[PDB]
Amino acid sequence: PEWYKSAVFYELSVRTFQDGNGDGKGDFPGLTSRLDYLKNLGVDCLWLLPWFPSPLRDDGYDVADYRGIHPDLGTLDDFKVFLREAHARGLWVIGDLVTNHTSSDHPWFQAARRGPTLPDGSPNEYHDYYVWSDEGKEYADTAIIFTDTEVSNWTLDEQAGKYYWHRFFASQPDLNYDNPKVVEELHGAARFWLDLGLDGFRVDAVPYLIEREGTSCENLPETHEILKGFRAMVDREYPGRLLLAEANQWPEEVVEYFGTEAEPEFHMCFNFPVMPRLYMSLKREDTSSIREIMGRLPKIPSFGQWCIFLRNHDELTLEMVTDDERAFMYAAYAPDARMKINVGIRRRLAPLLDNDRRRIELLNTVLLALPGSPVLYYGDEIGMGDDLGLPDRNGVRTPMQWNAGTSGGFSTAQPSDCFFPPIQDPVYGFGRVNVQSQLQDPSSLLKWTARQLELRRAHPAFAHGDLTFIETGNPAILAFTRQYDGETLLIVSNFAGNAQAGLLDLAPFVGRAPVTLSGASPLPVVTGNGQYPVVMGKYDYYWLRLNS
Amino acid sequence: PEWYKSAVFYELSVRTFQDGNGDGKGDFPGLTSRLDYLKNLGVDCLWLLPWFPSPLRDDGYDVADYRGIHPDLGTLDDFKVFLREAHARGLWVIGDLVTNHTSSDHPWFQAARRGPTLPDGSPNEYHDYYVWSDEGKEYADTAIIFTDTEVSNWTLDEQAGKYYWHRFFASQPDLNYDNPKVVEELHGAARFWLDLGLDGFRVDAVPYLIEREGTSCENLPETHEILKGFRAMVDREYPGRLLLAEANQWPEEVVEYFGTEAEPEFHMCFNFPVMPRLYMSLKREDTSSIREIMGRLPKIPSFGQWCIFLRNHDELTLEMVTDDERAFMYAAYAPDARMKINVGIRRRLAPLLDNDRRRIELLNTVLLALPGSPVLYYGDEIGMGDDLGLPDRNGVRTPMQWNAGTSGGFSTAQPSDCFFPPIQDPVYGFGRVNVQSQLQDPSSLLKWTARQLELRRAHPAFAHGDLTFIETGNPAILAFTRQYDGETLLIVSNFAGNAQAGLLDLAPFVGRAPVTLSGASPLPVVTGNGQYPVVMGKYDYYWLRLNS
Ligand SMILES: [Ca+2]
Ligand SMILES: [Ca+2]
Ligand SMILES: [Mg+2]
Ligand SMILES: [Mg+2]
Repeated sequence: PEWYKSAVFYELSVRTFQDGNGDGKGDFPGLTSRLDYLKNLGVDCLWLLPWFPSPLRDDGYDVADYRGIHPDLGTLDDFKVFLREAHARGLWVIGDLVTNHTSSDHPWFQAARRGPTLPDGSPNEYHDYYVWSDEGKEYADTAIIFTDTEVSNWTLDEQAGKYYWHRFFASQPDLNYDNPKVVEELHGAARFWLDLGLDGFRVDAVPYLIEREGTSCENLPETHEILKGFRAMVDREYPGRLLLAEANQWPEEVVEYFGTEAEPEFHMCFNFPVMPRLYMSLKREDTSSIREIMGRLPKIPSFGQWCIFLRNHDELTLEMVTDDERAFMYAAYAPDARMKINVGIRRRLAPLLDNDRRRIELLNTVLLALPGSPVLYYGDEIGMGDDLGLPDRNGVRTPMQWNAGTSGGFSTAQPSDCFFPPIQDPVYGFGRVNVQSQLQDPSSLLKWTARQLELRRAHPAFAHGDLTFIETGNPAILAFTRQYDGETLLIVSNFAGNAQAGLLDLAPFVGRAPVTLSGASPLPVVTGNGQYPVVMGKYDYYWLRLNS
Repeated sequence: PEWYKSAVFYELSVRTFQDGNGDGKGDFPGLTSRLDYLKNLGVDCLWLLPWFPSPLRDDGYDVADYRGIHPDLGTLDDFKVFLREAHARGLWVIGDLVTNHTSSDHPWFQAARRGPTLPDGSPNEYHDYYVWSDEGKEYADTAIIFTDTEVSNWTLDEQAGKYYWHRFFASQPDLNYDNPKVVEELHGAARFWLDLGLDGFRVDAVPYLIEREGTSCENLPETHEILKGFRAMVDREYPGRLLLAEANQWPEEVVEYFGTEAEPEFHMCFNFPVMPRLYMSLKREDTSSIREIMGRLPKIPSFGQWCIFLRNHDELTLEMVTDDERAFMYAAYAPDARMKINVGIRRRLAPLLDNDRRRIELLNTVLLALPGSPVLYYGDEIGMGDDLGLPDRNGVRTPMQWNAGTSGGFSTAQPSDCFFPPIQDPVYGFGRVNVQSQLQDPSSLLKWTARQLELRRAHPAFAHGDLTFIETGNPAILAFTRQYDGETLLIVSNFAGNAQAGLLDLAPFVGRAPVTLSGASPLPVVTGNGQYPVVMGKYDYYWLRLNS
């Protein structure tokens, strides 16, 4: 198999992970000094949030130079040694390629806003890197994504006298991919980093590249074509490098970002459709919507692999659920108004689950056992909280909590001098929630997480096996099998907060002896009609091999 | 039913619970400010370690004045206000009457050590308050209790020129209960507190009062006759007040401390027999010893109620298990030789269980579901640790951890000026483990404990029902019923660290459906031969009711 299929991913922001020089901002030297923590946690590939020069109006997704390091984070040389030290430790690392827009401070946009022509009269080559309109009436049938900030996707640029298109913030003008030179510029941006040894890219906001009148301006055939070009380029020029897409769309649309066997697109896509049903199914003590949504995902190409996650640096997105589910999710997980932002909930894993260790463990085990390669959000392995007093999505991006010392060990500077303030509340503060205390706690969440990944690593069927749901006869209980090589895993999960009883339909398994992945504790052999009675306590998970 | 049968007890030491005035010693005004906390926790009866004047060589169990309060803890006025406030909240409170011995600083012993006649000529009537010997050869077939410190139960007083008897420290001379003046000195000491409104006494070291040649000096009929005289006096003079015996013995001797219907002794005896077997059954993943030791206990009288506990101010005693059981307990629970003391193990509950919250919950459910009245040791409801740097058994007696501020909120005095230092390690220190953050944490051990005690209070069968074990077919799984009034409870606990299957013998309940105590979710109806298949995950507990 290709490496990304057995990998575990870990998502972190250089700026909030480890400060290495005392200024209160994370940097690449600080990240390099913590590589062994990631190695020993059991992660294979680091996904770094954007590291580029940037006025940071959207925390680095507003790029002002695709081929440099933001000053906060150190230098291109610090980047280079970090890669050397990550590779030397058997760590793949991928960056975040922001294709759809730049910062308004980018050189290109600064030129482009001068207008169609320079003062001397000659044409302005950069004007058509962006999307311009005289009165901003095109593409009127389009969602606004950042509903709490942006009232329109067109903004009047004072100096050009014309409106420009932006799907995200006004300070993030969209790039015009009907211009072949723009396409070549981003081919070039990609080459610069993949030449430095970078192992591939998370590609940001891929459904929004091209816009056509008469359409949603989403998942257009033509934006797929550009993405095919990207893949073709790294297939010819950088074989083995990974392309990973963030496409938060309904299932029938997401799978298309894999392309076909004859025209490949992305190697991997984030499984956005499962992520909200997982939470919904917890509060509802009914798992049918997990199965229903998994059932709508068509098959994927031979190279394709799902990327499973629970949380990330963004809000918990409710863009791709129904009206009723969104309302349900809000009342269940956003009791307080400030927890909402842009059709979504800006909260961390542990607080969403009320810090209930048995729920955190339950969801993680489902994460680790569904088809695909999982990605952990930094700090969830120790149970970090959120700071909802911070604006936008910053509340889920506070510093890594490494110990109980100053600023949680993230920095020698004081907490009020750090880029985001380390969390210090009684429940989630670095006095209570920190890496060093979990390395000494025999039963910490950190040790549970590392051990559960190790369990996963010893059973290839979690990464490569097919998936078949099992009936169970109780909505609160989810059951499926993973089959790969000659091993059949059976995994059973109780989403109710009390004991539940089920009747698993193991008719194909009559004669097989279920045993326990941890210690091979025997269960009764499947007999008769193969309808198998199980009782489970609250939020239990049964990880079982079905011996033949 | 008498109040002590449905009460929840809470054991605390006034010196280490809450300092009210900043001097580093807990006191009665500070304890008074925490009564609301105990009330909300779900406790009914406070049991206070000895609060009397004393030089504290044995942390107060060496009493120098049976009718005062130790100046560290406040005044008698402060005590009276505390008692008044405790009763205003519906709490009962029992004290600790040390009957076997006194401090060698007690004025009785100071008079006595002068010898049998005074220098003014006249005889010294205090000389016969204690047990003297000319050479110390008597009662030689008697064990030493504090084997680590004492080499003999006799000691030479230089002033007296004779040896004197002591089951515990040389600083705790045994009182002579063949002297009738000693019996009445302790009746009056009991009377003094009962007159103040104290609801009862825990009686220290009841097995060791009377010594006799040619015996173990243990459980002697004469010491039983004295206890019938303590009970007779409380029955005639103070109806409804509680007598509670600390008697660590094998089951057939422990039940004698209840007395009989005709000749009552104690209302309650600590169930020292099961306590070691709960811990043995966890590491063995085999519960048969719980059932056997439970079966060796005869019916107790109508007024009697067992007192169930997990840990206490002392070591986990191994004095009444077999040699094989004791070697297993040491290997399992005292990896470090320094955790052993006096045929026991000096560690707190959470450390014993490797800070494993699933194991802590399991033992606490079993503790709340066996027959009796549970007593909780202060601090185990938040998961405190121990300090092996403290001598003797002081490591389990460190100050209560209320919040993350100065000395964990116990005191405004710095940690090093508190009577015992508050724990500050990374796993168990008050920055991590404290009451305030567990009140703010919706899924804390403190909230779980209070919720569990609320579920137990909702089902009187726990406090008053009979007990019947049932087969299960797997030693790892323990199951029993409690039946009282119309209600039958069914409790199933898995002591193994991975998932386990069983087959429950439920023949007497065919046609009845087990339903969940928490959230009325019903399990399948009991059918056929009533052999009922269950699966259970690691350390699961099933609190169930059996319908009609
Ligand atoms: Ca676009
Ligand atoms: Ca004695
Ligand atoms: Mg820095
Ligand atoms: Mg004080």
